[PDB]
Amino acid sequence: KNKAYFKRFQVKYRRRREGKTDYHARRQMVLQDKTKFGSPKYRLVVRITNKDIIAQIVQAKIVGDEVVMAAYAHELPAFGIEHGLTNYAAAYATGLLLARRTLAKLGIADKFQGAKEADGSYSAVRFPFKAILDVGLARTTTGARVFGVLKGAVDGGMAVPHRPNRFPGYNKEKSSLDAKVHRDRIFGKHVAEYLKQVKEEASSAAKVLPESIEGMYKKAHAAIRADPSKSLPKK
Amino acid sequence: NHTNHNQSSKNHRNGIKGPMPLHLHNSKRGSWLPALVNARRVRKHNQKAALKKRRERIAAFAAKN
Amino acid sequence: VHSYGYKSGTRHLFAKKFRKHGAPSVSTILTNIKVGDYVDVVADSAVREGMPHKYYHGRTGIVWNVTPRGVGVIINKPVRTRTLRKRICVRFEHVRKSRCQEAFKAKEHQFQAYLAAKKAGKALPPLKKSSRMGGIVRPKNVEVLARRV
Amino acid sequence: NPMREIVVKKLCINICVGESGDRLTRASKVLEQLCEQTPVLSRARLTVRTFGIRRNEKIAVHCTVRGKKAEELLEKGLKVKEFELKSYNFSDTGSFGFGIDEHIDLGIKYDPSTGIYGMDFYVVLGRRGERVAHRKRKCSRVGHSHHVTKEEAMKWFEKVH
RNA sequence: UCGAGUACGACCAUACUUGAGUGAAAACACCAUAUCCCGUCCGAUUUGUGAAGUUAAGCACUCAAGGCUCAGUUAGUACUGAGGUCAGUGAUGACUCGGGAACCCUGAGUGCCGUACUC
RNA sequence: GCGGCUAUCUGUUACACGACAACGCAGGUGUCCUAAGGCGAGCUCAGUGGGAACAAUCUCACGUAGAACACAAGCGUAAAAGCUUGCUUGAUUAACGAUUUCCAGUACGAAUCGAGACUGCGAAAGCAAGGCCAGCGAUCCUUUGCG
RNA sequence: AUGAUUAGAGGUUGGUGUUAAUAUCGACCUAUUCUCACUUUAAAUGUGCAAACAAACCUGCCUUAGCC
Ligand SMILES: [Mg+2]
Ligand SMILES: [Mg+2]
Ligand SMILES: [Mg+2]
Ligand SMILES: [Mg+2]
Ligand SMILES: [Mg+2]
Ligand SMILES: [Mg+2]
Ligand SMILES: [Mg+2]
Ligand SMILES: [Mg+2]
Repeated sequence: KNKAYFKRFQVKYRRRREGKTDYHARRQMVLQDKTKFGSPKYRLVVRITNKDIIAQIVQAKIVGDEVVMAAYAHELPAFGIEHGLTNYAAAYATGLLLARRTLAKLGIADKFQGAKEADGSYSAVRFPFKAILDVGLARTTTGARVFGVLKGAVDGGMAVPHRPNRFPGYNKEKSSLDAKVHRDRIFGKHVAEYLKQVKEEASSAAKVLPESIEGMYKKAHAAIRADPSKSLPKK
Repeated sequence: NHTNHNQSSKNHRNGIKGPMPLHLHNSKRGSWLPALVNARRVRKHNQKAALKKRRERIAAFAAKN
Repeated sequence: VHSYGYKSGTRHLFAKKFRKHGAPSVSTILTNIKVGDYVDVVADSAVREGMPHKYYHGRTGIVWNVTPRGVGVIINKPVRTRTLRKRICVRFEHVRKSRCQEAFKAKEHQFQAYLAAKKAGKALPPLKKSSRMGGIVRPKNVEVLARRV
Repeated sequence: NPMREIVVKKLCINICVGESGDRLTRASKVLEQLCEQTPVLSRARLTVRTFGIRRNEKIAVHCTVRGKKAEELLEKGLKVKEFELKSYNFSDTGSFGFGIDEHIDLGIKYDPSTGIYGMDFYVVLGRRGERVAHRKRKCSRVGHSHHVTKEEAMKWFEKVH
């Protein structure tokens, strides 16, 4: 400063100077061929935070990005265990919980069968409702909750395109339908190896049954396809 | 010896003719194919319609005359 | 005539303006163009891939072609004794949707809606009043003028 | 008071030996157990070359240690040098370190096949809240106006020592 | 439960950055941990996984300065299109018919709104 | 007349569209790169302000480009277009379709928007038909490919 | 501001004329300064466009290319 510097200093884009949005990724996602004249491009902008996660389907409008059908992991606990919030499977949980209510908002009942309920190694997408995935600045290390919500959505009637090259089951050749199906539902041996023997040493995720934690989600999956509204009890 | 003198007054003798309007040489050609390949097929139908619309005319204009 | 390249004598022309540099807008990426509307071909730098020749910078003209990411614009060019409708091919970021008709877009929108209101409509709400006429004006401060030095 | 306290971030003991070859042939190996994390190299751009190093040549045998394992290895930079060096080493931000020309001065052993190198346990203290000044997502300022300073340094310099 | 809270944004400094103040619910936030995918030479960064905790940073709210924005000047000034069988000097100078600044300084204030949720 | 430059590139000339001349000024070119191409990610440069056995580098500040970008110059770019790494050949065939600049609206040269494959890099949207824009060549003949 | 161009008021970095005390001119440090090419959507003059019977409507076709 001081002086003639903040005279010719250009302030950077308001989100960028302090915030999230990446205006070289922002401008490449919302961008669309000028032929398709105002054809709707819905994103799948998902944001993982520390305590919770945030996923909503957005189309950019000149008035400002117009969010439609937001779906969080603070509304699935009104139908789930609420013991794991940032769980990889909790990502998958809101993945279809977001994927469902859009089709219930789009009146789309035909493709509303979605995909198979069981975890799939991989599915190839196009006819169905389509969107593109926005991680933001969350990185793309193989396996991520921005990607459980991806596959959580795609397996739930979304046509969010993806390859398996970056799935937790993916390895140097292909995507392990065993190494994924666990994490997508539960891999509770992360508690039956340390947190089960927590009392077996000295003083110290209580109330948790590692014998039902896997099924504690398979209850929620098939319920979402029945109860999309599934709003947390208000008032 | 470059001069440019007398040239602006030469261009304005016989006038700087205005451009042709858009309905002149509006050949949507060399443009983007997936548009003109559709603006083609819709011209074929609209011609089968233009020919058909004249077929009833004359035949309506015959019996109803 | 030593240099006459495709980008000659254009330091200040393609240079970005002061304290406004960098990436193009998200409006300019979210614009919507048809075959036929008017566009201001304002070649901005910082994209440097699809800029038109210098000449076609303050120029506006019909969009005869909208490819996926290139707008085709016809532009009148007074060559010597005739104008050519040039057919330039630029990308979208070098393009504004040209206002140049809001002058009567917004005029006949309310001008007819009140001519209709004046012809048939429902009622005729009184409009802008007269401008230039006489008047017995009452002053509010007298003055004179001689000099100031 | 809970998060107002200082704790050394990292003690990245830096060796700056000359050009590579049989000069750095045992440096990294006897430095693979002082911290248990593999030592690093340093591709030089300046490389004054009066010591020998040229452009892109292994000269400075870098390392990096942090966390509790560095806090304990700090009890060696606080073992030799009478556990206190000159207070003229406190950085503008509150960094300080020790170091000796004797590598075997520690529980190390100056084995015959290796030259007599050493280490420089240049550590840098700092309170909790530095993981906000550098974040790949959702960055901010350094969190200015509450940090370690050349006065708060000499506080924890001899508090935890 | 009401204003705002996150995350998405559109204008892009009135929004910037400074010294602080301020944070009542939530909610971000740092935070715990290598028990897994993970890639960290590093649990820094991120990326598995949750809540002992904490407003210490962060962040929004307050004042209150460069800078920025709006205006008052600056100033009908400089400059300028046009016109003299204008005046001298080949220096622009005034005039007439018009256009008409800027830097500065005295100011004003120091963001605004738009979709979903949540209370 | 020697001397020097005709094909070209940037600034300037050049006068706020464009155009605009001078053995007019200042500089560059007839190349160089399997990466100095492509893409994705990570990172942020010149400088500085202080700090550490050795003593540069690891330290963190503040840093609107004061660097880098194969080169001349000018534009341009800061979660990059620069730096590091990764994986790669889109530097390919292009049904070439149109256009721009030079223009006579003729080539050429270089560019721009496309299409069809086949592709690479990306989780993806998208990005790539070289390295932006100087770096190049008719008839005939020779020559190879093409069936 | 990229640069200046620079001396006038005096005080980190070199050599040096001095008796740890002193300057000395450069670099610097400052409030400046002087008058220029580089700066700013900063003129006048310019120039690109558009401006009434399909440019708006109230409607209805057809292939639907786009998008579910
Ligand atoms: Mg170049
Ligand atoms: Mg250069
Ligand atoms: Mg590129
Ligand atoms: Mg040419
Ligand atoms: Mg050609
Ligand atoms: Mg070339
Ligand atoms: Mg490219
Ligand atoms: Mg005219």
